[PDB]
Amino acid sequence: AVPISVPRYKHVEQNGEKFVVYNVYMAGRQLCSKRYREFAILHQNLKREFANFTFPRLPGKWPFSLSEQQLDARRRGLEEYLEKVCSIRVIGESDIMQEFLSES
Repeated sequence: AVPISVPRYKHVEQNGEKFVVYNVYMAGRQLCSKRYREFAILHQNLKREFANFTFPRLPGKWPFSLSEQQLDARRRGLEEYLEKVCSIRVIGESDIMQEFLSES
């Protein structure tokens, strides 16, 4: 397993919208800060590019607004997802993942 982690989530404000971002680290160094919907897009993109793999489930949506505890659970689930997919070299090194794990 590669040393990928998502040790923090944060409530942010930007362009007038309030939302949550998840801060992704590799070997203790921060790579990106991204909202859940960007992870959902990453998942779709990876599945289409790596069409012959069967990907693990991304943490899912809920029928209600998330509590703090659920934000923390979502964070943990996103970390578990990244631990799995990033530990596969062709996926971990893909242009898709390298773009995701960076700041514009």
